[PDB]
Amino acid sequence: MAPEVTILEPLQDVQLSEGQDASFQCRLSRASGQEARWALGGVPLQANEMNDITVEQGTLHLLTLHKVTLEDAGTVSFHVGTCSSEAQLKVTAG
Repeated sequence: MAPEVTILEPLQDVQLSEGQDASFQCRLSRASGQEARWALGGVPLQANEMNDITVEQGTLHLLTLHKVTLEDAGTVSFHVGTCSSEAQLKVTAG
C-alpha cells in the first residue's frame, strides 16, 4: 500500500454573509508524483496581510481569511499531477 496525493476536500460550496469572517479546511495527504498547486482566479495567489496561509502536521491546509469583502469572493482552483478539482465561494449581501 502506498497512496499518492489524497484528495479529501469537501469544499463543495461555501456561502457567508458579508461582514463575517471566512475560513477553509481541506485534508490532503502527502504526494508521490507531483505536488498540488494552490491558486485563485486560475493564477497563483499570494498570502497577503488579510490573506494568510498556514500548514500544520497531518498535511492539513487552512486558508485564513480575515475581514472578507464582496471583492474577495471568487473561484479557487487546484491542479495535481494526479487529479483536479475546484470550488465556488459566494457572498450574500447583508
